[PDB]
Amino acid sequence: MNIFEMLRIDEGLRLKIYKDTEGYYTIGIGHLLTKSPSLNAAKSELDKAIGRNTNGVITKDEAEKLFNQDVDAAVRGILRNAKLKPVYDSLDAVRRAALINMVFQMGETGVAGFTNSLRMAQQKRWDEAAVNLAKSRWYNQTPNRAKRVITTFRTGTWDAYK
Ligand SMILES: [Cl-]
Ligand SMILES: [Cl-]
Ligand SMILES: [Xe]
Repeated sequence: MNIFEMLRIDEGLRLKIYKDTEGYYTIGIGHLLTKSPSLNAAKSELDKAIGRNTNGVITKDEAEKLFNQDVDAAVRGILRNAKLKPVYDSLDAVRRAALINMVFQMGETGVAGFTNSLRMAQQKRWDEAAVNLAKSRWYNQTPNRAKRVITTFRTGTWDAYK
């Protein structure tokens, strides 16, 4: 298992514009296109992202291309974030993937605000962190996903993904 396979599981793959859980126009493997309710806007963002007139439809490769770019951006966001970096660098490989997953989902910003959990994580207080993490809108809005990520963070293994 790895970060790619893990998020491919959490996000799925859709070759046509769709609305995510928040109602936002998305494509491929969780690639957000726009927060705007305009489908045309969304289609405009897609064409821009791909470099062609997609008509709101892309290939599997196209989708995996966007995915890679997105996973890369998520880690670089973490490494550039003053609050995130030190946590990340303190973690083992599996727990680092859990962190990247959250940032992919919620953005740098979103995650940099989990101050309390971030601290417990740095102290290696797995259980407490896990509990603090579940006290969030994130857990209450996508609980099965949140559970998987949290268990990963808590244990350091991929069992939630078997
Ligand atoms: Cl893009
Ligand atoms: Cl979920
Ligand atoms: Xe965290």
